[PDB]
Amino acid sequence: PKFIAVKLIPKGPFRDIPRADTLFGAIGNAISAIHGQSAVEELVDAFVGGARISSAFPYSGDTYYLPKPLSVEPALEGILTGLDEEERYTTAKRLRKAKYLDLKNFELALRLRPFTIPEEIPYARVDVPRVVLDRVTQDSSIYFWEEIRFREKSGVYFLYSGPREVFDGYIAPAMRFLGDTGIGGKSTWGAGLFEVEFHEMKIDAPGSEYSVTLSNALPTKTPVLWRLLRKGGWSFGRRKPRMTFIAEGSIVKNDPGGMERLELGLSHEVYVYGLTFPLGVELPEG
Amino acid sequence: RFYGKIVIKGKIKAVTGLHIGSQRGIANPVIKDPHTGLPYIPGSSLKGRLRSLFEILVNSRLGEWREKYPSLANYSPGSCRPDNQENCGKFFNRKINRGWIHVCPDYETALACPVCRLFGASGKESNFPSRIIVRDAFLTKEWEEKWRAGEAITEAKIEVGIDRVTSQANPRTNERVVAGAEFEFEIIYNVENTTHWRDDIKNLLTAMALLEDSYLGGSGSRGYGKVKFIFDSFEFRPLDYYRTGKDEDIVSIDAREKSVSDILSGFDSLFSEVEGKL
Amino acid sequence: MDRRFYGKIVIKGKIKAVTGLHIGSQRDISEIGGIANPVIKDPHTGLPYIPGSSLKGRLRSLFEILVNSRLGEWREKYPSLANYSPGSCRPDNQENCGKFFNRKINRGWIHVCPDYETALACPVCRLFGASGKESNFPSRIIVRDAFLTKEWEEKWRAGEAITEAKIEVGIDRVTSQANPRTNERVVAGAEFEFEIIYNVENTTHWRDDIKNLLTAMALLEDSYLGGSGSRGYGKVKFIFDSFEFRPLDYYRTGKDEDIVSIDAREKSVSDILSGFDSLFSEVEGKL
Amino acid sequence: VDASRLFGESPDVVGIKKMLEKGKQWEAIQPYFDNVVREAKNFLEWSPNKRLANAVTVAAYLTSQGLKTNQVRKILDMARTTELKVKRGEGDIKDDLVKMRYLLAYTVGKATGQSKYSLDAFHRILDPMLEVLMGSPKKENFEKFYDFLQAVVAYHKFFGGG
RNA sequence: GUGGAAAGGCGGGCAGAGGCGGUUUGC
RNA sequence: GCAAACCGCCUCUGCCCGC
Ligand SMILES: [Zn+2]
Ligand SMILES: [Zn+2]
Repeated sequence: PKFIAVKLIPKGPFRDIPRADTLFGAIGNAISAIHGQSAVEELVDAFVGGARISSAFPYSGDTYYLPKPLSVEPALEGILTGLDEEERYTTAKRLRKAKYLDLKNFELALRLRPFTIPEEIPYARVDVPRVVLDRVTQDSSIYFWEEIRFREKSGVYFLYSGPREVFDGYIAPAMRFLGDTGIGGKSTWGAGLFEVEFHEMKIDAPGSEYSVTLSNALPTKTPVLWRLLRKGGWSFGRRKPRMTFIAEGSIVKNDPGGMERLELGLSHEVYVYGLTFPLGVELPEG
Repeated sequence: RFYGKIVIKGKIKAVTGLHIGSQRGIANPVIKDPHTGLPYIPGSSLKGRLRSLFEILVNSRLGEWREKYPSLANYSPGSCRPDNQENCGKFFNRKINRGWIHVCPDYETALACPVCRLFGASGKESNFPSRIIVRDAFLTKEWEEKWRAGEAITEAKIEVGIDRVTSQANPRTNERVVAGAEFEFEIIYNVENTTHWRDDIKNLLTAMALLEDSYLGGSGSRGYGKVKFIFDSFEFRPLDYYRTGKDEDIVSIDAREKSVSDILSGFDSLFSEVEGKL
Repeated sequence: MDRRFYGKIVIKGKIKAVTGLHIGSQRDISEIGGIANPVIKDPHTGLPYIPGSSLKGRLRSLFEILVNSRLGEWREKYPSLANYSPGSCRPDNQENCGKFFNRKINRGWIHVCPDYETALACPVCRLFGASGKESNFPSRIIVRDAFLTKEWEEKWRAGEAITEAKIEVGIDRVTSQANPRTNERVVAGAEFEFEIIYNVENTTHWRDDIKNLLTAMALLEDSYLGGSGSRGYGKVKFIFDSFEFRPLDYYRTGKDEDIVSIDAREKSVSDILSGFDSLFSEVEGKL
Repeated sequence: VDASRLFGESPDVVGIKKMLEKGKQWEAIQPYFDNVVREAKNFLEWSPNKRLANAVTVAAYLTSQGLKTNQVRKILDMARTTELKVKRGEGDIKDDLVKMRYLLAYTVGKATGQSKYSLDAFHRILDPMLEVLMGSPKKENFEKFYDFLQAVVAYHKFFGGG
């Protein structure tokens, strides 16, 4: 279809690539600041009623990366029939360890075509050491801290399908609030800050009965081929319970997803994002 | 509640070699961006040095500030280091691993302390988030081009240790940034309350004014700091900016002003529209 | 325990190299043809300078030896010097004992007190600071790097020699055979703008920490700085511009409320001289 | 033998240092490469390793003579200061290249005795490049000069002079 | 309605000790 | 009548302690 690719040009390190549960909570806190409580309940009713956002994925200078579908591995020897077996084996193994794909190679793996993995990941996971200095005696106490450090042109982006009146009413004023506060991590050390641009992405996808999830799933029914993701965040200092999501690129069949509202002892109810972002996919026999 | 974000842009001038180590081919390397290889000043080495200077400033003025800032009445000047008991009567009340920091223990007290209202507090059942965001200062476009022109951006300096009797020399090397460099800093204050933000800006400029006469990181007492704040612009970014997106923020103009020609030289003048729109 | 802050006594001025100064570096930094044994240089401007490390350590070197001369005469005025006896830990390779030079840095013994409150009563380690396990007392002076003054910047533009090359030859006495080498040195008469910032922490003892910093300055104009000073190359002379005080109300207001002492025509032995109390009497009126 | 050792780009850095530690073989084959350096009158004649190829052939022929570096330091430090001016300080070395030509001319006007040939061959090489540098830019085409003049002195220490 | 909130990689350490730009004799 | 020879560096040190 036609999606609105919201790009996040970084201005420092991150803490992690944002997922969809920790983008929607950040969009929730951004709307309550500039609009209030009655619009956050309207935001949640817009996602359930209409289109929903996806997880964040890297890019590197007009090479929008997307997750590798899990639809390829039970086909991954039929994908590579026309190869000689001494190089076909190590191609098949590096094809499976791969996490992301290009915007073009994603459209091949949706059709069970031969595809190639990218050569380079647009970021690194460095471990910057900090220190805690005593105020009188200047005594040091090293702890370690890890980050995500992007390259010269690289960044991160997510996708939005939905009505345009919900986008420029809610998603677009929230992403400029979040350009000056963080997306997770030590935002007081300048981590989750960025500059936002809006573009247009178009993905060619085959119409089918199945679909891949470009965000966290929290499924209703049991999916087809999946990969478990287990995380629960924090909400105003309250520790969220861990929830079995499904990682991105996993395969569902006619599943809308669904958010779980939580209590956590706060004044307001906390919604946790688990709507899926379906793109059509072709499967083998299971 | 959110009202706007006072944004502070400018430059950091390393008048003397600045060293912020990493301890990982020079024997003591300054930290570097892993993709470019360029040095930078973190946002966390800048913030903990703005805070360590300001906490000793409050430590001397506990008695004189009992009635402008409450919850400085629960602190005695000094550390809790000898009697190993946290949140005691003395000021530097929280032990982290082996160091003692003033961190207020509750939300109800950190809204009154001048350090923790501006810089944040951890607490138990508290979690007071800070109001400033200190970004990582990177080299200015003029100094990334000197990296393109083949210059050296980080020298390597050799010291020595000499016996007081027999003059046995014992040297070591310390990489440090070439003096004269220009960084680009960014501090984004978060206007939560509309009443006490003048006291939070005037305390942040006091922490910077103490930083221009102390050092930034490194050896410092042997002359490795000597930093200088060169402000460019202050912007307000109102609440009406974030909803409708139209560009009507309030921008102060200070191209060449100091940290002391800005604190009271123009404080009634430069923030004239910001104090009017609130 | 109890670190406070009242202000920063700032000591500016100029350093006159009456005889030519040589603070050596090492070479090999993408440099090919040059004088052997070069003076260190600012890599951005190209000019020589004096490190704060070379000046804070040289003032520490002369003052620690001044205190080792009198360990029975300062101990009536400072505690914790009774822990130390005159000597070194060179005849017995043990770090902390009764000898006054106690830290083996790598091979050289330097008086650094091992604790906070031992160093809080030491006349050396409260002015220059100390390292330790669990105490780590930090310093109260910071000495910055001294570049050429603004008029000697302009003499470099005019083409005047800011350095020179002195050739010294060592002669074997029996065969009278020369073994020549060339030493770069800053030209005599050059002038460097320096900076010493004392950090006023305890208002009970700050007279002494200025009377001990001005003692080590007067010992340095009698001794030499850098170089091979037993063969000429030292002879530093301190030319003060202005003591200033910078009270705590300066950093909060921004008004010029500093108490500015004037010794624009005085000498380092004349500030310690009768008049110390005539010049710092308005600092005591502010505290 | 010496001409086959003295090949195109880096024919024998390890080999010529052993032969220069000789008389009749290097008085001819390096003379052709000294004439090859003078026939490359343009300083920008070598974007490749040929600046690194000429300077090995130069500093092997000069190491056969004396070439005290101490005599040349007035020129060598002068080349250091003019490159220091290019860092946003000045852009015209023409007022001081003439001094650097004169200091090159004063040095051979002093160097008399057995060390004439150690400065005559040194006089032969830099001056056709200093002819080009008179009417040239100074950020470019002087960048290639000063890097050539470093490699002459640098291999001269490796071949065992100074 | 953000796997979050708080957290200076730094405290101390002279690039230093020794060293006549010299002597010899001829082409 | 004025020089031309040799010597152009030698030899000791090089990150500790503290989380
Ligand atoms: Zn507090
Ligand atoms: Zn001591």
